[PDB]
Amino acid sequence: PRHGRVITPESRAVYLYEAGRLDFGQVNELEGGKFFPATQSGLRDPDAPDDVANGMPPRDGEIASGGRTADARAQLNEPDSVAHWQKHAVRSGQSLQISWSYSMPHKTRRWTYWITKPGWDTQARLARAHFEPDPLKVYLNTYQPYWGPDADKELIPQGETIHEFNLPTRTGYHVLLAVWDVADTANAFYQVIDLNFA
Repeated sequence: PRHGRVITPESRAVYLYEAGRLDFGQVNELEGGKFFPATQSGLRDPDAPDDVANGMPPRDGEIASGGRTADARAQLNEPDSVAHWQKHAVRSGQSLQISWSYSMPHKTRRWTYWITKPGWDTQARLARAHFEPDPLKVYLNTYQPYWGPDADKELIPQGETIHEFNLPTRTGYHVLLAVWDVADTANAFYQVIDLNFA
């Protein structure tokens, strides 16, 4: 089993796990096509030409479950109007440390962090139109090709991945979408994090 999630601040799925509403596998398998916000499969990686081409990224309204809708992971896609997601109290400019944990981590091309626009329709199901077209932060692994002799050390996390950046200027409810792109598969892991800005 190949697993990844954002453990802190607790992702939406982690909070559902703590409430007994998702099991451990489910929280760690929000896996769909990489290269959000693209809406098509078969794209090559813009930085790494030998990387495996993407599968179909999650459609609008299925972003929070990573395109997973056959089981209780579907809960994740409910709008805040209905789910009243638990939201982390945050402030504009605040330094935020993100921690990923894993089981049997994949060879990784990048982690990307996307942020909702000021004025997004906060009561809707999540859609590409809600997110800033430019990522808040990207961490790109440069080692290529993914089958090169030093690939395991250069591309595979050996423990929790810890990222830190400053949140931008916002008020009210916002979503930070954290995405982990796998170099040698079609897929990425999708971890929505719910925020409440002073």
